[PDB]
Amino acid sequence: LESLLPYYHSRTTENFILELKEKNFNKVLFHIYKSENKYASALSLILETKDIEKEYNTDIVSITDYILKKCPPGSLECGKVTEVIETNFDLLLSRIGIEKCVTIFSDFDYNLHQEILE
Amino acid sequence: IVTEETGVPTTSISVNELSPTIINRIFIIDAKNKIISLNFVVSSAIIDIFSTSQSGKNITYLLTSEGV
Repeated sequence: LESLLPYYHSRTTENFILELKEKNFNKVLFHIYKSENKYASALSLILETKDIEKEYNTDIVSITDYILKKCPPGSLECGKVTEVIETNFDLLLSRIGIEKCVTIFSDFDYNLHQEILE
Repeated sequence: IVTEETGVPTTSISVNELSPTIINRIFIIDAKNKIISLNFVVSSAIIDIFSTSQSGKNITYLLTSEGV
């Protein structure tokens, strides 16, 4: 199904997304989300996908860095990124760990370190 | 041994174009004790290997595309 995407430029509606969500391909969704640079929902897919396969087990810390490699100057749509990070802080530490999480949050936002007292 | 990898593809990185083939990396594995002898880079490629010497010591020879 991946090869059809460049030829499928005549149709990129949300209806195609519904079928992939139903069958949970977990790869075409990430590939599509990289195109329009939404980066929000795909970020959920970074931890939503319980399985690993090839999309995971590689660059696990670096995938988070790459998705966080966005909006250098200012907020620029990353406010929802901060809010979804805040709302899912607890299970994030379960996957990545502890020592890497503080290093990742150090260069991004000190206030994100505030959400530790709960 | 001689090793050819030509980069590595993954979802996180983006392949800009047809990346030039990284030149062969050469390893010399050792028996008995576990150690790596040498690891350097060559110019273009390898055609054939001779690897002979009459003396007590032994020497090896490689021939690349342009010829070294």
